[PDB]
Amino acid sequence: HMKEESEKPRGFARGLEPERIIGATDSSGELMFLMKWKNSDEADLVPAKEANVKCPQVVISFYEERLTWH
Amino acid sequence: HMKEESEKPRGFARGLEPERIIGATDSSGELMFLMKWKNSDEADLVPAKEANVKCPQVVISFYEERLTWH
Repeated sequence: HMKEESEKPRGFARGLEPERIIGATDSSGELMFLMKWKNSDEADLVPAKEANVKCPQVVISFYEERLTWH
Repeated sequence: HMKEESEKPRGFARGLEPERIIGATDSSGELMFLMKWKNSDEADLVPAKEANVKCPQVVISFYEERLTWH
């Protein structure tokens, strides 16, 4: 956020439209998502905080598959 | 949606502000959430479709605890 670019774009910064999340992790506490990109094979990790707001519908859709209500 | 009220309000219709989801299930395919209500002990189930749009931030927050990335 402060200066993710500077030389190379990453995640949403890349500009690529998020098709559907296909990954999840965490840097050191905050959750993460390996967001997918339209017409782009190579994806990119995006902070859970950024995804769960810029793409609420998308992130929510992802959980559906990787749920665990049992 | 067609006429949930008619005589008695349920879920978001009640008007109560959703504090934090504390439940999840499914009628017959579509996921569900036992949405909580501000200054209200008695909660109420709300369709996943309604919650994952009217309260994206809330629903997303709920998954955080009930995750399963492993």
